[PDB]
Amino acid sequence: MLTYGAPFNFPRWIDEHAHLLKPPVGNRQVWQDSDFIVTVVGGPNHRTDYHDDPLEEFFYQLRGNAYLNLWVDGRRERADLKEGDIFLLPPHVRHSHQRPEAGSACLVIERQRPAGMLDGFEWYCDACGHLVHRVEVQLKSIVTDLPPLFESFYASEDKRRCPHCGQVHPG
Ligand SMILES: [Fe+2]
Ligand SMILES: [Fe+2]
Repeated sequence: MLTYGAPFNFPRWIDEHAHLLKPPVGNRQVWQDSDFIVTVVGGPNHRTDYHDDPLEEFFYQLRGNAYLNLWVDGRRERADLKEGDIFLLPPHVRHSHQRPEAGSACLVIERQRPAGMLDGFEWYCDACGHLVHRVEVQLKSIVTDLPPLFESFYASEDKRRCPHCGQVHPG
């Protein structure tokens, strides 16, 4: 009943999957159908959306440097993930995970969401900090439900107009 297999060497697994840590996919899950969602995140990859995870996220930056853009107490903040850093993110802290370096690798551990507990993705306005857009989605469906929601927000400027000012968010 060792459902997830035997122990194996992690640096070698990361070496073997380094081509998946590059653009365009930029990440690779370790075990399937587990309660703990164990992912290695690579680079270069940049994103303007903020994740609203209903549960905690654990980070261990194994290779290279990266950083999280955070929405903390109404303001934008930057949390560095230098090589060797660990970090535990409380639920619902909006975060945008930036990875400027090729060859970087970050261990990210999350929990499977119970059904009905949805993930949020949001965009904020650079000028007034107001929320511009939010989409919601069940984690188990993201590979095949999120890009069209992103694309729809990205392919058109009405959704990008901040309701408090009018600045069209980028694309
Ligand atoms: Fe996240
Ligand atoms: Fe604004």
